[PDB]
Amino acid sequence: MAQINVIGQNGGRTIELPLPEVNSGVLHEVVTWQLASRRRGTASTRTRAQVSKTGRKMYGQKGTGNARHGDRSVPTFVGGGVAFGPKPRSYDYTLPRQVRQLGLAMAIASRQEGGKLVAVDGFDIADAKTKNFISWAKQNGLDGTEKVLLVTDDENTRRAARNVSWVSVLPVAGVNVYDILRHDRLVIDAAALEI
Amino acid sequence: THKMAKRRIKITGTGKVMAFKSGKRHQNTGKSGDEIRGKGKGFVLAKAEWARMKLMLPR
Amino acid sequence: GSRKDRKRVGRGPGGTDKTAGRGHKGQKSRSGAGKGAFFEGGRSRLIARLPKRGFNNVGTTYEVVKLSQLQDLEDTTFDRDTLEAYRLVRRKNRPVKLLASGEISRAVTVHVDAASAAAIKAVEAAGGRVVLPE
Amino acid sequence: PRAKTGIVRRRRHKKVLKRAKGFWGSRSKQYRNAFQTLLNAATYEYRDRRNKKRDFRRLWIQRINAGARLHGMNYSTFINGLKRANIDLNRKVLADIAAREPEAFKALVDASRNARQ
Amino acid sequence: PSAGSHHNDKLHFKKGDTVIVLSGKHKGQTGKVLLALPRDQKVVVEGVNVITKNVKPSMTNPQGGQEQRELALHASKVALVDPETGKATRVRKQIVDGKKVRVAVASGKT
RNA sequence: GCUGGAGAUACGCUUUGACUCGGGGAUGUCCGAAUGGGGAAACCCACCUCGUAAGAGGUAUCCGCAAGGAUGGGAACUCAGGGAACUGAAACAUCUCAGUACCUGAAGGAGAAGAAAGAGAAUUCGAUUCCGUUAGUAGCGGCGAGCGAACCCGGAUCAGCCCA
RNA sequence: CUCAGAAGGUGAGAGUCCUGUAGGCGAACGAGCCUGAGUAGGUCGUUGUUCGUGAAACGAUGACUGAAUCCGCGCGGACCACCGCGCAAGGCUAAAUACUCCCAGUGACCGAUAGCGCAUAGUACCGUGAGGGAAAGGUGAAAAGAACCCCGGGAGGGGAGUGAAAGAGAACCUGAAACCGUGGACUUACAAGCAGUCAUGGCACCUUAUGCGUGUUAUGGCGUGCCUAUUGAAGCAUGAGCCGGCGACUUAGACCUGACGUGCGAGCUUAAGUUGAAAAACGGAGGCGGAGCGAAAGCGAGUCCGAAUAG
Ligand SMILES: [Mg+2]
Ligand SMILES: [Mg+2]
Ligand SMILES: [Mg+2]
Ligand SMILES: [Mg+2]
Ligand SMILES: [Mg+2]
Ligand SMILES: [Mg+2]
Ligand SMILES: [Mg+2]
Ligand SMILES: [Mg+2]
Ligand SMILES: [Mg+2]
Ligand SMILES: [Mg+2]
Ligand SMILES: [Mg+2]
Ligand SMILES: [Mg+2]
Ligand SMILES: [Mg+2]
Ligand SMILES: [Mg+2]
Ligand SMILES: [Mg+2]
Ligand SMILES: [Mg+2]
Ligand SMILES: [Mg+2]
Ligand SMILES: [Mg+2]
Ligand SMILES: [Mg+2]
Ligand SMILES: [Mg+2]
Ligand SMILES: [Mg+2]
Ligand SMILES: [Mg+2]
Ligand SMILES: [Mg+2]
Ligand SMILES: [Mg+2]
Ligand SMILES: [Mg+2]
Ligand SMILES: [Mg+2]
Ligand SMILES: [Mg+2]
Ligand SMILES: [Mg+2]
Ligand SMILES: [Mg+2]
Ligand SMILES: [Mg+2]
Ligand SMILES: [Mg+2]
Ligand SMILES: [Mg+2]
Ligand SMILES: [Mg+2]
Ligand SMILES: [Mg+2]
Ligand SMILES: [Mg+2]
Ligand SMILES: [Mg+2]
Ligand SMILES: [Mg+2]
Ligand SMILES: [Mg+2]
Ligand SMILES: [Mg+2]
Ligand SMILES: [Mg+2]
Ligand SMILES: [Mg+2]
Ligand SMILES: [Mg+2]
Ligand SMILES: [Mg+2]
Ligand SMILES: [Mg+2]
Ligand SMILES: [Mg+2]
Ligand SMILES: [Mg+2]
Ligand SMILES: [Mg+2]
Ligand SMILES: [Mg+2]
Ligand SMILES: [Mg+2]
Ligand SMILES: [Mg+2]
Ligand SMILES: [Mg+2]
Ligand SMILES: [Mg+2]
Ligand SMILES: [Mg+2]
Ligand SMILES: [Mg+2]
Ligand SMILES: [Mg+2]
Ligand SMILES: [Mg+2]
Ligand SMILES: [Mg+2]
Ligand SMILES: [Mg+2]
Ligand SMILES: [Mg+2]
Ligand SMILES: [Mg+2]
Ligand SMILES: [Mg+2]
Ligand SMILES: [Mg+2]
Ligand SMILES: [Mg+2]
Ligand SMILES: [Mg+2]
Ligand SMILES: [Mg+2]
Ligand SMILES: [Mg+2]
Ligand SMILES: [Mg+2]
Ligand SMILES: [Mg+2]
Ligand SMILES: [Mg+2]
Ligand SMILES: [Mg+2]
Ligand SMILES: [Mg+2]
Repeated sequence: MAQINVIGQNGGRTIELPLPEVNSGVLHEVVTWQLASRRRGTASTRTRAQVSKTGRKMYGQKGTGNARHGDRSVPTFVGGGVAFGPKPRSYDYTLPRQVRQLGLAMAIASRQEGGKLVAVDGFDIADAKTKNFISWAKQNGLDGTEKVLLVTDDENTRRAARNVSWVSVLPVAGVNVYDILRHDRLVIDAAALEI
Repeated sequence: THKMAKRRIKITGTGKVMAFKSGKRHQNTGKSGDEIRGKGKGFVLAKAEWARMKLMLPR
Repeated sequence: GSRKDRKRVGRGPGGTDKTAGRGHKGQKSRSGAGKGAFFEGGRSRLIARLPKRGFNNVGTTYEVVKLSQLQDLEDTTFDRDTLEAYRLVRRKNRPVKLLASGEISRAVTVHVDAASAAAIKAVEAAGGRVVLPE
Repeated sequence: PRAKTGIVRRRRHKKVLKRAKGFWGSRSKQYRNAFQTLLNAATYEYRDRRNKKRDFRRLWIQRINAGARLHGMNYSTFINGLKRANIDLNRKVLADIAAREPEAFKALVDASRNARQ
Repeated sequence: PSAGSHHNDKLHFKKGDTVIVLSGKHKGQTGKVLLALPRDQKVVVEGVNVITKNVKPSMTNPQGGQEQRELALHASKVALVDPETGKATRVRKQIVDGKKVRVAVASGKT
């Protein structure tokens, strides 16, 4: 709604800001899902005698003077199989798109209520060299005391990236609620496709 | 279920369950009273809680 | 701030841990355990006791178009043959029938597979027509 | 992810065990026999609490007439004449004055003696 | 069981090279390399060394007593420093002869 | 630098390029499909040919004229010949478990399947397999327990070539 | 410095010490007139698919028979007519599908009762055999792994020495509990007891700590383990020698039905898949509301039973 770019105003920024200020509830629903979906389901557990190794029968039921149990592969046995252990699950599902759209809107708007940066003509990087990135950021008020999320096209401008800290490259709007919210501030650079 | 399909236990608009009438049906009728032609549609919802999940795609 | 991100305030509770003093030792007391038989049970179930033969069939069934939808509200814009989108028929692949519900005097032209004669009464009596395929 | 029982049980157990101190033999040293006995102790604590009240009452009383009868009265008589005079609401732990302050309790006796008969 | 195989079991320096103690005791002492063991590291240099009581049982003499011997070392110390310094010298070069490669940093050869 | 884990003394070998590689070769005792014959595997006894002994080569059956091909071994996967019961139906015969388990045979890195005497009800589609869906829908059933499609549509991949 | 900030090693946590990483290059030898007859068709015995003999079509064979050639033939779920769809009795065929001995990468997977049975072992051990089948870890930064002296045959320990540490010494990280002891404090040899609890006295102590104190003890009052199973348990009814560790209400599905919450709301939402992945968009096939009544044809704010109206 209010932003001045690197090449000078792009015709102005308006877009929209889903008032009241963002929402934490709807936000956290998204990131929860986000991390949940990206979660890799994996588990090691041995069930019982099919999955463990034992076989057969044991000392026989009545009249041994000791306890009843007929096998060694059972949960109640040390070295045995396991009951109700974890199996290779999924943890994935489709968050309604309406919310996924609404999520980063809110999140972009979360950077707007605070410090927000958009850019055109960031050519000062001078190929890559990674150093002029440090300068370009420094001239733009980016200390390095904040963690920044750079999102853009023009891979050269991205090819300078990944500083000692704080610099994270996110190519051509693969932008998600998580990454932009976890960072201190965000630079969406190119306003194109941010139309 | 497949049991109540061509059978009784019809659901309605309100979701209530429709029962037919049994005695007597195709045999052992004889006697006198109207009552033969008086076995129609009927219902109770007391048992019907357990009849919904038995066949609900249709009414 | 990611760490500042809050709950939903009563989106949902945790499950039930049945291992403890205070709330455990559960299921029934006797014969409620190790289960998996259940559903409905007895001597001779009501179901079997109850008569029917009847039928199945279910041949042609029609998409209903409520008449109040056309007339009055919107423009009474002459929905024509396929309005589809912005109109209420969706799944289709089934014939469509037009039935009288709401009414006003405004002209209409409706192409449907059939319609009620008491609806088709009010279609012309407001001006306009309903046509059917050959 | 497994979560083993580690470092939880041991702390709780030791937490119990430490409650048990002058506990004789197995009572002090091994948890199971230590845990219970605290079960029963609960019964002995809660109940004895409102009981020591009962005990003491009968202790004060037991003193009072011992002193009263020394003067030719008794708890029943004394407590009454002291009651029959709205004057003395004395009541609670009157035994203190009975045992410790002999000259005092006497004047307290004759007051009860007089305002009764 | 792992053991020193973390580096690619390629050795910097060589059999005879002169070199500085990096970190450790001493630290900046020098010596010619006596023994180089690529697999296990274990640089033997003329620097820091420990008094070894030799095993009492012996075929020659009751003996024992205490030899000085050696203390072997890791890649913990430096490599072959030319430019009057303890410099760690990355670059190789095809220079001088068209055969050998001489590691230098601010400088040449080694 | 090296002289296997081996850790230990000795003899050493290596810029004439070792060692550690990456890739071809060369030797590869005896047993094992074993296959000269025998046979309680890894040992006993032979015949033929080249020959100076040392030693090398051959000697099983099965298809064929021959070249040549087949025996045997595979973790799970595929197809085929054969084919359970406990269990469920609150007992039990039809039924269910289930064409599951097991057995046997064949084969490959996949296999099976395939080029409409088809699906079907638009005078529509257009080899096969696979996924989603149709759909717990049609139906099957001591019409009990319970079993349960396909066509349309959306996808993955899409080739048809030859003989009497 | 950064096209390199992934990572592991180094006396303790390194971007710039090592190996690496981004990036770049790289081999001789390698490896990627016809048109299918003992058959279609049939009867008998049967079976497949939703097909349990049912009105049972059609496929498929075991046994008997046994056709037509294009002015032909098979199907369309008994059968007939019409109408359609298709040419059997010859074969072959990549691709999308399955699995994981084996290699790689990653992990809201394990970390020595876990994880494979095995931190290597199908070994030890058991069985004539088929077969079954273990426990398993840690000096140190480096062996610098203790020359030498003392008691002892030794084992074992006390020194010395090395080391930051030997409060690491090879029965070598931590080292809880049961269990065994040594020394001390207050106690105990006329006393009937689920082992406690309460009150007071005595002695001792003084680092959340000179009080509402900690430890112990004498005396008085009170006082029927625990769990399970039961109308009812201290029960002479079940279970348990003790302490440690292992150990039991889970997961799954486009399933059903409720509650809370959220986003869109006369609408709501995608599945498989495609594309891109340091992240997600795409994908309307389909699904759910939207009209009910009837056995069904069907009709429709109506429907159904019936000649109506009574329901
Ligand atoms: Mg016993
Ligand atoms: Mg295990
Ligand atoms: Mg109905
Ligand atoms: Mg749960
Ligand atoms: Mg509760
Ligand atoms: Mg019980
Ligand atoms: Mg009972
Ligand atoms: Mg039971
Ligand atoms: Mg069970
Ligand atoms: Mg059931
Ligand atoms: Mg863990
Ligand atoms: Mg008590
Ligand atoms: Mg009282
Ligand atoms: Mg009183
Ligand atoms: Mg070695
Ligand atoms: Mg080498
Ligand atoms: Mg042989
Ligand atoms: Mg043989
Ligand atoms: Mg041969
Ligand atoms: Mg096999
Ligand atoms: Mg049976
Ligand atoms: Mg049964
Ligand atoms: Mg049977
Ligand atoms: Mg097989
Ligand atoms: Mg073979
Ligand atoms: Mg399917
Ligand atoms: Mg398709
Ligand atoms: Mg095609
Ligand atoms: Mg590091
Ligand atoms: Mg520094
Ligand atoms: Mg033909
Ligand atoms: Mg035939
Ligand atoms: Mg037949
Ligand atoms: Mg039958
Ligand atoms: Mg047939
Ligand atoms: Mg003809
Ligand atoms: Mg026919
Ligand atoms: Mg027909
Ligand atoms: Mg293939
Ligand atoms: Mg283990
Ligand atoms: Mg252990
Ligand atoms: Mg095993
Ligand atoms: Mg074995
Ligand atoms: Mg033996
Ligand atoms: Mg070591
Ligand atoms: Mg020892
Ligand atoms: Mg000794
Ligand atoms: Mg010690
Ligand atoms: Mg220690
Ligand atoms: Mg020893
Ligand atoms: Mg350590
Ligand atoms: Mg230890
Ligand atoms: Mg003593
Ligand atoms: Mg003692
Ligand atoms: Mg005595
Ligand atoms: Mg005594
Ligand atoms: Mg006693
Ligand atoms: Mg007292
Ligand atoms: Mg003191
Ligand atoms: Mg006592
Ligand atoms: Mg219990
Ligand atoms: Mg009883
Ligand atoms: Mg009792
Ligand atoms: Mg008992
Ligand atoms: Mg009993
Ligand atoms: Mg016993
Ligand atoms: Mg399900
Ligand atoms: Mg659903
Ligand atoms: Mg499915
Ligand atoms: Mg709701
Ligand atoms: Mg809205």
